[PDB]
This record gives sequence, structure tokens and C-alpha cells, in this order.
Amino acid sequence: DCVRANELCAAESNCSSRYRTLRQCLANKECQAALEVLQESPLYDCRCKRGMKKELQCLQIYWSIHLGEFYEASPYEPVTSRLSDIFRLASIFSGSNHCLDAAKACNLNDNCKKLRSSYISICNREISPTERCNRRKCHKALRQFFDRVPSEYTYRMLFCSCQDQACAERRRQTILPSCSYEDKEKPNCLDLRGVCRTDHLCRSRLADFHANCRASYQTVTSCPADNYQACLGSYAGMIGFDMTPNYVDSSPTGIVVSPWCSCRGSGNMEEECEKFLRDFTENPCLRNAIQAFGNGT
Amino acid sequence: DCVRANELCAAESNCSSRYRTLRQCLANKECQAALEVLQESPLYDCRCKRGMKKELQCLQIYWSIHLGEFYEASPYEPVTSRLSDIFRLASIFSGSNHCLDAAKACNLNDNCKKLRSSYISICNREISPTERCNRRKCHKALRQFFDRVPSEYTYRMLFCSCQDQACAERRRQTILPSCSYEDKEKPNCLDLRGVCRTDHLCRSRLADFHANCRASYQTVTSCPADNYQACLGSYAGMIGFDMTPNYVDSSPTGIVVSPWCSCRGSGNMEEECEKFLRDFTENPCLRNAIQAFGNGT
Amino acid sequence: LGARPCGLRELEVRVSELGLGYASDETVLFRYCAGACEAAARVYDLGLRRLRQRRRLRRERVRAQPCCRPTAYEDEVSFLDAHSRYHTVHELSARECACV
Amino acid sequence: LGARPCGLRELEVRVSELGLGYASDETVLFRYCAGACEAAARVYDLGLRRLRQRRRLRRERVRAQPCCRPTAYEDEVSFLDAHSRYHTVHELSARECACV
Amino acid sequence: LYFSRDAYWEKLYVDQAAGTPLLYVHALRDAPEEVPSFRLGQHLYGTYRTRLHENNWICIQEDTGLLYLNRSLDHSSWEKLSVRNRGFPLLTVYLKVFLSPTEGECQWPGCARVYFSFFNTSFPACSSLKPRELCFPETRPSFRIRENRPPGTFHQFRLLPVQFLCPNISVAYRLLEGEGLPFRCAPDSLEVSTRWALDREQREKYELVAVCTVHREEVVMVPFPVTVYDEDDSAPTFPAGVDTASAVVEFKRKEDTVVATLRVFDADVVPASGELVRRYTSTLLPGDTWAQQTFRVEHWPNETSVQANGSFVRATVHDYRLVLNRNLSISENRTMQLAVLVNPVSLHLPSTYSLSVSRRARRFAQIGKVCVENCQAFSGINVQYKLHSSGANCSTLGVVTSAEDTSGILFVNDTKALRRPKCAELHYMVVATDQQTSRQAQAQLLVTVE
Amino acid sequence: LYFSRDAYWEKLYVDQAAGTPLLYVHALRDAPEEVPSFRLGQHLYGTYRTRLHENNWICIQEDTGLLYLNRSLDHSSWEKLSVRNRGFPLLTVYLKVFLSPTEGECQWPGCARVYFSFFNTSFPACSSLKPRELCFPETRPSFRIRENRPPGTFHQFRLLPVQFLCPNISVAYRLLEGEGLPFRCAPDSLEVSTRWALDREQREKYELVAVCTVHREEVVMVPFPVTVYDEDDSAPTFPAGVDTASAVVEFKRKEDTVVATLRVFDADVVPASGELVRRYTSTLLPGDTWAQQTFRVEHWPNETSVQANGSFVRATVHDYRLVLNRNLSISENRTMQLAVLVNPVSLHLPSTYSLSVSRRARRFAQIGKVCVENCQAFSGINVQYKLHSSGANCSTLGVVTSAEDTSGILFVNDTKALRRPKCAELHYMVVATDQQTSRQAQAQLLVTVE
Repeated sequence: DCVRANELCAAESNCSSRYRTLRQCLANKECQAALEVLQESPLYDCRCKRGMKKELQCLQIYWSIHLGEFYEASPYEPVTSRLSDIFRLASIFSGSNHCLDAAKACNLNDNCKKLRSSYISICNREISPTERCNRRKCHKALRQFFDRVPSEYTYRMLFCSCQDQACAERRRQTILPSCSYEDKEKPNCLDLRGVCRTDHLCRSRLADFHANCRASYQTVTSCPADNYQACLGSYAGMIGFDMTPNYVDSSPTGIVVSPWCSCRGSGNMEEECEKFLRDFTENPCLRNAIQAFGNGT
Repeated sequence: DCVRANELCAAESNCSSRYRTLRQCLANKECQAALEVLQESPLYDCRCKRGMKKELQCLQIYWSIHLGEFYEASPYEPVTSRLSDIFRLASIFSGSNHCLDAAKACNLNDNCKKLRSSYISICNREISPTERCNRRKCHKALRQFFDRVPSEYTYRMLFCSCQDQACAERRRQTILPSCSYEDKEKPNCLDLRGVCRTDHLCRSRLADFHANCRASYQTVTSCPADNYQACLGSYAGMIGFDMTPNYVDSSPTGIVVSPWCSCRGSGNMEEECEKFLRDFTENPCLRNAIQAFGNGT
Repeated sequence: LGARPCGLRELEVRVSELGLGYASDETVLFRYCAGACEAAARVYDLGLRRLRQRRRLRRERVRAQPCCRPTAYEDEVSFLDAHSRYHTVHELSARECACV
Repeated sequence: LGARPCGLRELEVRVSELGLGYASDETVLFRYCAGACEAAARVYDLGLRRLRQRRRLRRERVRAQPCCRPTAYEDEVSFLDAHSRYHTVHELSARECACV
Repeated sequence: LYFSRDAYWEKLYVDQAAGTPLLYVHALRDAPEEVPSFRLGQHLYGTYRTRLHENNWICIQEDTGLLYLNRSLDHSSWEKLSVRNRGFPLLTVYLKVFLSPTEGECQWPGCARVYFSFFNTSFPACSSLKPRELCFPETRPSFRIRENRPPGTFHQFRLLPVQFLCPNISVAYRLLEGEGLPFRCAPDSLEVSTRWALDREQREKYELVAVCTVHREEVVMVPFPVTVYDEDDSAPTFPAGVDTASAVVEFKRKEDTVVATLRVFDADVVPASGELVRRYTSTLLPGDTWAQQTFRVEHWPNETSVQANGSFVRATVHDYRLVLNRNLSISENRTMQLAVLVNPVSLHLPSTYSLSVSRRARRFAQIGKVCVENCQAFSGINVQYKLHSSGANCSTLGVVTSAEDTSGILFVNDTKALRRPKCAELHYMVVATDQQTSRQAQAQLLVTVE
Repeated sequence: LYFSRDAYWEKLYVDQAAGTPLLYVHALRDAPEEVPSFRLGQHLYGTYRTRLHENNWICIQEDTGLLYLNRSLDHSSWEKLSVRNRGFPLLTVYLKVFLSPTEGECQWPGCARVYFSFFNTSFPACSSLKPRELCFPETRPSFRIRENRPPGTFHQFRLLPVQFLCPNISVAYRLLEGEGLPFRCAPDSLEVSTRWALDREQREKYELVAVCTVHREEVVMVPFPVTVYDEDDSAPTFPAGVDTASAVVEFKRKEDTVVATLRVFDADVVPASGELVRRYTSTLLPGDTWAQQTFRVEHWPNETSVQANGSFVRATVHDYRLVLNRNLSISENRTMQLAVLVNPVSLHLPSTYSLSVSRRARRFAQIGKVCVENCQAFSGINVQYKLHSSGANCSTLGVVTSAEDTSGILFVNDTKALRRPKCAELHYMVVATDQQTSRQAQAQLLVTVE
């Protein structure tokens, strides 16, 4: 992993001295050299995974040797799991309010049911007459939910299909929008992305998102190697951070998702704001991946 | 007490040097001087008490300053209680198988009941096919039982009156003679005194017995100042030692007690051995006391 | 006998079917403590039985045999009801079972 | 209701009267746990009651209310029997009382 | 000068002919005398700005902005670029194109990153190409245009690798639904340009239809969106006027006091959040009395709201000039004015409540309420009405406490039900203080129990 | 010389006349030439040997042993003795009386402690005295006499304070039921003496009746017990003879092996435990082979039991001379002899036990026992019979363990009930070892299950 990959060379005078050099940033000349020397280190071009032990340090260590952009790199992405992501699609192929059945499947699973209840009881907690919940603690609650609950319950519930609006709202209600997603204001998506960029886990999992969810044209489904789950996994990873996406409405099948933001006040940057926001709502990858998965593909 | 009485002068060069001198025992000249000097220390003519903290040290320290036999000193005896012991008779005066009623009184008393079980459950414990019990642990349990249980349960049960042999046997069985009193052999009472004489607690309580339970002739009841309680206390203190007295038989009223020993092989000391036994069996004090106490005196 | 031992049971029941007033179509694994007590009636229980049957004790709300009752419950279960709101319920599904 | 609360009662009873085969005329302070349970039925019990009344549960040794049962007994009590022998008995007098 | 966009693209292939013109990079003027001097960066970059190799393949015509392969880009060169791509599949590479010598961050308007895509194969047969790939760029074009800038050529529709490698295929372009707009493309033309300087009075965005014909004939059209930027010369403002009227009530404290909001809008810094956030101004002085101690101006939300969180002071009237400009003291200002006109009932009325002996109380015996007109005077911050007594020997004590709620309520515990008949007429007195002053001096309440 | 007893007594009173003869202290001879030289200790002692005061009141006639008050013992003297009595009531004081100059422990036969009692009053009126207190000592007399000692006067009955203070009251003494005994008291005599040397062939104790008449006449009598001691000249021993016969079986180990007990009794050191405990002897050599390694002699209980706790050795026969004397090599000895004649069946018999398929076992399937005549050969210390097999494919393993009990039992677990039909004839082999040698070499057991 990235943490050990640093330790493999951190004892060396080369990595030790040049690591500190980049931390400083003439210095720019030495920092450029520090990149080239560290470029050969096991840390450089390392990879982490969602739910990793010390998932934060595996990125703080790696990012600390970045020399210093709209689409960031995805070193956090468990690249090798991309195959497993395909396998998960094979699983859901085998295994009416369908989101309810997904919820019932969780309720019968001692681990999922316990984790699911253990985090809903946080996100539904009333704080004051004019404060529905502690959204930060809810985000932390959900952030653990989507790593500790098995994929065959996490993704089945998150990307469940529906036949009516009662189910479709249940789908929207999966992570309590009234706590985790909705708020009094919708900040500018560009500023919101800028805030997310400063957090290692949010920024990197955001990188994971468009790493697998970018509205690509070369592939058939706009997903890498037409991989539905690769996007869906990286997408789910974003839930529990400032950029938490959610379903827009309760359409029985018209599945549209986006974070809790808009593009008001972008002006000269309206294109860049939409350029990223479109990846949530106008993205055939998420559209096909969520529907195909929910339909058993 | 005796422990502090030594400490009050042990810091002095006089008591310190002369204390060690007597431990050594020309030496006899200095040891004789040590007795005369220490004679003025607070330790001299000190007393200990039943149930005193450090009941052993309060005697070992006192005896250590004796320069170096039927009636030995009773420094352990709670001398000041002698007056109270007389008054205790008035309390005892206030408070059918009579021994059963005594037992029932204990069974209804949570403290007595528990302490009572705490020693019977030990004294009736089988050790091996040819070992009825661990008599030492039994004696330990009995030794604590008769000091921690209120007097109105210890004496009421131990010295109850009877009308028949069924009660009288209950009386004799109070301390499970088959464990605490009876044994395969009856050693020579005098040899047992020689053994007991070496233990500070046993020897002192043995002296306590021959201090308050000697078959005296000057008084009416053969008890000091005709005080039934004086003997009752010192006698009961003997339970749990090599000289543990018990009822001889199950006579409905013919109460006779003695330790578990005889005078075989005494030779030159035959009478002296008997003289020690007479205080148990031929002593109007115990006879009148136990019968009187059984009748509510 | 054919009776099953005292232990944990289970039945999948919808929240609304539980009759708790919560209008929800989610199911929970409703576990509960039930069955024959393997432990013999306590010496206490034997005295209670004999003293009760012979009318030696005051007539009272007594139990003359070990009760196959739970000793612990699951932490909680949460659900989404018909009103688009979430609710958690504690002490609903047995976690430990023993005869007392 | 006139029902008394769940707690410890007592009655002085002879050992042989307990029907344990111990031929002794000594008495013991037979304490026992009895009375109305203050604790309300849990949502566990409320579900059980509804699932029991509607015959949703397997017919089994179940309890639809907390049992006013002891939680602890005295260590032991000793006695001398008709044969000049001693014996100790465990768990014959309740030391603690609570509804489970 | 500024580039027509911040990023370009074109399809590259294995072993393409040396010299293959790839594309044009364009830049428009701010002043007619401005002429670009195009240049490139010295290295080709790959996935997530991976520096792959010294740019020994792609060169640029400094005048026209024409990008071409000065050297044939063979397979081995691709493999060399691939292994240096930090493990990523090498699908797109790019280079930096600048307007003048600097070397510096490729930050448009001063730069553009030309993102060339690549396929592990030779150029496809021209006869297999569709009009979409023959006419228009791989991905949809996006343009960037500024206001009050001279017009000029900003793009050429015709793809150079098609003209270079497929000159046998005839392609010509034009615009549809462009009439009345500054954008023109002559019938059967290869180029597109503007005719007049853009301003905000025309549009905030364009989306035209670009169409071509190939050859047999096939017609294809794509959207022609253009990003419009905001003129930066002055702050056109404001449609809203000034209204200094307001009022403040003494001893009417709030947790968040507001005097007035004059909503504003301008054509300069409101369109984009960054334009105001990067630089903004507000009232400077007077400060000491009001602006420093209590009240502030919220200009950044385009509200011009004056509000306060701290405590109030004596009725000192004022009228402060609010600044709404972007840059104060170095540019033309836009200002407004707001005044504060600071002006507490303190009712002393003993409410004579009636009680009863042996009251059938559930837990406590309610006497009454202390809610008076002050409830709005102090705006919910209660002045702590306290009811006390020492004369009566009945109802000695209860729960007659200084409730903090707006209304306030007084009651006693149901513990004196059999003591109230001791005396019928019970005499109480109520006082209340707040804000370091006596609000309710005293009132003597006559409360009976019989 | 030795005193007639180790402790004397008489009643003292306040302000008694100086010179009042109190009592006699007597001592008898071991040789006729011995004459005592009586003396006293320099201090009077009180409760628990409390040293009260320099003995300036009581003196002794060195020839007759007469104790008298050389100075009048007044009240103040009693009070001085009282306050020095360590808080105890001063009821009895005593002084040490010795046979010769030494100073030394008052240890009888070489000393006696004369315990004088005291009343806080003057001497009572003689007319109020009863014959009991006029004739005989306050407490019952006890005498101490030794064997093979010349006779002589050992006591005078008449109480000296009665003759001194009550000479008007006539008292005379005699013995009843003394005929045939060494004790005599002439009719109407004041003294008592022996006539012949005592030995053990006469008595081990005496209890005569002493009687007096006073004046009007009254007769009173008291018991006259005398403690007899044992002659110390040699050991009359033994009524038991010697029997060297015995037998030991090889490989018959016990935790406590016994060869023989020859119970002994003598008239010298058996009467008292101390006589033998203080000094005793037993077999000295041979030692190395048997007496040092295994066996010892129990002479102190008067059993002469030879027994062992350790391991056995090869059949080495011997006959050791046991010593039963008190003091060996300085006095006449008494000895006996015991021999040891040391001589294990080791049965090899395969018991062919019958089993059944589908045995209705409760928990385990019992095969049989390994009990044998060897059970008595090794006296309950089992040689660890182990039954094993490797040929049969049925009943692979069980609980066929080397039971430590005398008999030994073998069985298997009820786990092969449906495997036993696999084969009918199961072949087992049993071996056993102990005492660092092979006891049961091998036997092959044929056990069937069908």
C-alpha cells in the first residue's frame, strides 16, 4: 500500500531529504529534482483502496510528494478491484417494491442490519427544534456504512430499481436526504468542489468518481471498459463527504443524481461548474450503470 | 496495647539495648539488668485482648522481655472486661428441644447463619477415604466463628440445656466432634500442654482458661469472684486449639467437658496431668456455670 | 420429550405486522427466547412448589418454575415507514436466552 | 390493583417440611421472589404478545410478561439432622428479586 | 490577447507522415494593435499532466497558430511515451501553447493545453470516414469570447489531418441560425469569424448550429456553443435606489438585529461570484460608535443588509454611507446610505389571580402568567419576572420562578392544598430586571384561595 | 536428698506475733549419710512469681526445716507487698527453700516454694476454729516419695500456728488403713514417718486416710495421697523375648513396609514418657545396606517396630541386633534381634473377552479387567497394564489405559458401535512395566465383537 510503499524507501537519505524538499514546495529547482528522485520510489505511483486501514494516511503520505488539475488522479482507487467490480455485476445478475426487498435483505443480514441501523440512528437524530441532525456526524456515519456493509447489500440498496414513486422515494431516502444531502442552501458546485479538493479522502474519492464515471465517448456505456460497477463503486464512495451526491427526485425509473449545489455565481466559470456537475446528471455511465445494475446487469 | 507499649520506649537506647539483651538470654548478669531496666518500660505489665489487631505480636513482644508452671500468666486476657463480664450475666439472663431453639435463633440470624455455615461446610468436608476432614482448617473456621458471631448466639447454642439425649447429642455435636474434637488417638494432655506452651496465642488462652476456670475453692462457685462469665469467656476461647474441650457424652443434664487427651505415660507427672483435667471435669465452676447458663444465667 | 430446549428463536415479521403502531412494510428478524428449560427446578423452586401447593405461602403473583426469558436484546433496528421518515426501536429482538 | 410489588418475602419453615428428604427439625428463613412486575412489557414482549395471540409464533414454552423471579440465592444453610449428621443446602432462600 | 478556448484536441495515429498539419490554435485581441506570438512548451504531457518526453514531434507556426508534427510520430515513440505515463493507458497527450515568451503556468487566457488523442494503429482509410469525423472535431467544440473586444477570426472548421491525409474528400462549412449575431461563416467556407465586438447587451451565451457537406453527399451538423465573459470596464449599477428610513426600539435586543436590506444587482461583479469575492468594498467610517461595536454590512450576497449580534447602546441616530464598489479609492464608486433611528412598555399591573383551596392539581397549582406587552418590547428575551412574598402565612413557597420564556408563567407545587384555607387573601409582589436596569419596579398582586 | 513435696502453704494474717512458727519443710535421703542444710531465698514472691520484697520476715531452721516469722508481719508490710503485686490481689506469697548453698532455679527435688496465703485481718479467735483448720493444712496435702531410698520422717501433722496461737486446743493425729504399708503414725501422735525403703514392687501410688481428734470432741479425716517415683538403678526388661523370623517379597513395594514388631515393657523408662524421650538408644550397625537406606527401628513407642518408606533392594538377608537401652555404651544394655528374609507372579495369560456389535453402552464399551495375583504381589502399586493393537482395523482406539488402581480395568468409548461389524476377530496385546524392569512381557488377547 501507499503507507508501506513510503516506509520501503523513507529510511533512505534520498527519499528522506527529497520528501522534505517537496514539503517546502532555488527551492523550485530542488523540488523539481525531488519529484524526479522520488518518482522511482515505491510510494510514487502507489495505490490505496476504499476502506483501507489508515485510508487517510495512505493519501496524506502520497499527496505530500505532489510537486506544486480539473480532473485529479485516483491513486486511492483500488485499480485491481476493477475486475472484482465486473464480478459484482455477475453477482447482482443472480442476486414490486424492489428497494424494499433490498432493505429487507439487509434487515435479515446481522452485519448489514446492525451497521445500517447503527448509522441511521445517527442521521435521524434530532439536535434542536431548528436543527434536524448533526450532518457531519451523519456523514461520518454514512462514510463508514458504505465501506463496512458488504457490497451485495450496500450496492443492492444504493442502486435498487423501482416500479413506482413510493419505491423511487425509498431509493432517494436510502441515506436520509433530509440530513445528509438537503440543507438550507445549495452552494456553488465549483466552490464546493474546491472545498472537497482540500480533503484527501473527498478529493481522492472524487478523483475515483470521474476516474470511472467520466462521461466517456470512446466506450459504449461511457464507463471504462463498459464497466458499470467501477463507476457505481467510486460513485458510492463519495457519500459521506461534502460532495455527497443523491437522487434528484422520486421518478419510478428516471434516475438522476447530483451533489447538493448549483452554479449560481459562477460567471466566467459557468462552463467549468457545469463541466463537473454534468458528470452526475448528463452522464450515460451513471445512467446505464445504475439502471443496468438495479435491473440485474 | 502491648505492641504500642513497646514502641513507646523501643526508640530509647535503654530499652533498645536491653530488649536485645534478653533475646540473647556474663550474659546472665546483663540479662538480669535488662529485666530490671525494662521492668519500667510501658510494655511491662501490659495486656492484650480477645480480637485485638495483631493478636500474636501483642503477646510475642510482651513475652520476649521475660528473663530466661501449672498457672502461667494471662497477658492476653482482656482484664478490663472482667467488670463487663459480670454485667454480661444480666444481659444473658434476659437473652422442648432447647438446643434446637438455640440453633433456630442462629438460622434466622443472617450473620450467625452464614458464619455458622462457613465452618460446618469446612468441618464436615471429606478429604480422603480415610481422612474425615482437614481438622486444622476446621479449627481455623471454629476459631473465627466463636469470635465473630455475637455472644448471644455462640453461648446460647454452645452451652444450651437439654431434657433428653436427642437434645444432649445436638449439644455435644455443636462443633462436629467427629472433626474438631475426636481423632484416632487421645494424646497425653501434659505433652499437649508442652506443645501448646510454645504457641503464644494457644498458651495464653490456655493460661486464660486456668486463670478464670481453675477449680477454685475460696469462692462459692469455684469461679473468680463467683463470676460465671469469666470462665465462660476463657473456656470458649479454647475452641480451635490442641486443647479444644468438648462435652464428654450426651447426658440429658449431666454436663461434663474435657479436651481430647488422656494421662497415659505421665509417670512422675501423673497427678499434674490429672490436675489439668480436673479443671475441665471436676470443676464446680464449669458445672455450675454451664448448667446455670443453660438455664438462662 | 419432543419439546425443544430453551433458546433463541426467529421469525421474519413486518414492522406494521408487529402491532406497534409503526406503519412500515420493512421486515425484521424477530428473535425471541423460548423452549423447555434443561436446568432442573432449583431447590428454591422445589420448596416454592411444595410450600405453594400445600398453601404454606401467601397467595401471590409467583412463578413455580424457571421462566425461559431473554437476558439481552439486540442494540437496535431502524426502518423507513410509510411517511418517508426513519425510526429506531430498541429491545425488540432477543440477543440472549436463558431460564431464570 | 391490589397486587403487591415484585420483591422478597419470607417464611420460617422446618427443613423436613421442604420435602427434600432431609429429616431435620431445624427451621430456615425461606425467602422468595414474588409480586407484580413494575417494568412495562418491552416492545419485544408487545410484539411477542401480538404474534402469540394471532398464532404467528410456534407453539412453545414462551412467556408473555416479565417473570418475578429471583436473581440470587444465599450461599448455603447448614443443619443437624435426625441422624446426628450435618448437611448444607444451596439455593433454598432467595437473596435478590427482580422481574425478567 | 486571449485564446479562443483553453484546450484543443485532434486524433493522432501510429506512424503518421512527418509534417502532418494537426490543428489551429486561435487568440483574439483586446486592442486592435495586438498580434499574437505563438509558442509551445518543451515537453509532451500525458495522463493527469504526466511529463512524458521532450516535445520533439509537435511544432507551431508562431503567426497562424498551426500545430503540426515536425517529425513522424511512430510506434516506438508512442511506446516510449506509454511507459512514462505512470501506468495509465496512453490515450491522450497534450502540449502547452502560449501567446508570448515568458516558463510559466499554462493558465488561459494566456495559454491553452492542446490535448491530442491517440490510437495504437495507422491512419484509417479515408473511404471509411464519416462526415462527422471529416467535418468537426472529435469532441464537441467550446469557444470562449470576451466583451468589448475587437472582432476577428477565431476558428477554422476544416480539420487539417483530413485536408492533409484525405484531400480527395471535399468538405465545406456554414452556420445556421446565425443571422443578427456577430458570428458569420460564408457559404461553403472553411473558416469562421466574428464581425462586431461583443458586449453584455447582446448575449450572455451563444449556441449556433454548425453544418457541413461532404462529397454521395452527406450533411451533418453539430452545436456551436460559445462561452461569453463579462466586460471589465465599470460597474453598471444599481437598479435599486437608497432608502435611509429605519427604526430601532431601545431595550429590544435580538440575537441578530437587522436595520435594512437594499437588494442590489450590477452587470459587472454579480454575474460571477469570484469577481466580487476576489475584491470588494464596504463602509469604512464612521466606525467607532455603531459600525465597530454592533452592526456590519453584508455586501457580498448582493443584499446590502446591515445587521448586528452584539448589545445595543443609547439612542444615537446616524446615517452611514455604504460602499458597494469592487475596488474602493482606485475606481469609480457606487454607494448608498442607511440611517438608524433609535427610540419598552414596562407595565406595572398586579394581576389578581383567583385560586381555590384543595385544588385538584395533577402535580402543581397554576396561578397565572406574567405575559405583558414587554414580550414584544424585548423581542422574546424575557426580563425575568419574579413573584415573591413575605407577609402571607399561606403558600409559603412554590415554583413562582423567573421563567426565561417570552411569556412567562407562575405556579406553585400541589403541596399546600390543605394550607391555603389558613388564610383567604394572599399578597404577592412581582419585580423584574434586565439589561443592567430595573424594568418592572414592583407590583403587589392580591391572590385569593377561598 | 529431696523434699517431701515441691510446694508448701499456711495461712498468714495481719499483725501476727513475731516468731510465729509457721510450718516444717521436710526432705528425705537417697543415702543414710545425707543430712539437709536448709536455707531460703532472699525475696518474697507474689502472684505469678512476682518479686515483692526482700525476705525480712520469714526465716528457716537449717536443721529441722521450721519456717517462722522472724519479724511481725503487720498491715503496712502487707500493703507494701500488695502494691508491688503487679495489680493482682495479694492472696498468696511464697519463698524458695533449698537443701544446700548454691542463687539457682527452685527446681524440686532440690527446692520447694512455700506458698503462704494471707487474709486482710487479724488471726481469728481460736474458739471459732473447726477441727479441719485446726488439724490439717488449708489445701489437701500431697507428698512425693522415691524408690530404693532410706526411710525417715517426712511430715508433721500438727499445724504450728495452731500450737503457737491456739495451744489451749488439744489435737492429736493418726493414720487409718495404713497396716502393711511403710507409713506409720503412732496413736495420738503429731508426726508421721516411713519405716522401710519404698520400691516399685510395693506400690505405684499411696492414698491413706489421715485422722485427728480435737478437744466437745470432734473427729475429722482427710485423704493422705503420696506420689511415688520410679527407682533409677537399671532397666528391668523385658517380659517379651526375641523372634527374628520375618519375610519380604521382592517387587512387593509398600508406602510403609513393616518387618516385625516386638512389643516391650520395662519398669524403668516406660512408666514416664520423659525417662525414655530424654535419653534412648537403638541399633547402631550394620547401617549401610538396609538400616541406612530403607528401614528404621521404632523403639520410643515401646513397640520395637522395624519399618521402611523407601524403595526395596535385592534379596539380601540379614539379622540386626536392636538396642532397647536408655543409655547405650555407659550402662547395662537390653537388646533383641530381627532378621529379614527377602524372597512377583508375572502372569502372562491373554483373557479372551467377548464383545458385541451395536453394544447398548451408556457412555463407553467395557471390555474387561486386567486384575491378577500380581495385585497382591506389588501390594496395590499397579504395574501399569497397557493393552494395544495395530493389526485390527476395528476399534482403533478407546480408553484402554494403564489404570493405576490395584485391579485395573480396560474399555473403549461407545464410538465404534457401527465399526465393530467391519471385522469379527480383533487382536490385542498387553504389556506392563514397573520398578525399572519388565513385569508382564506380552500377551496377545483375542477379542471378538460378533
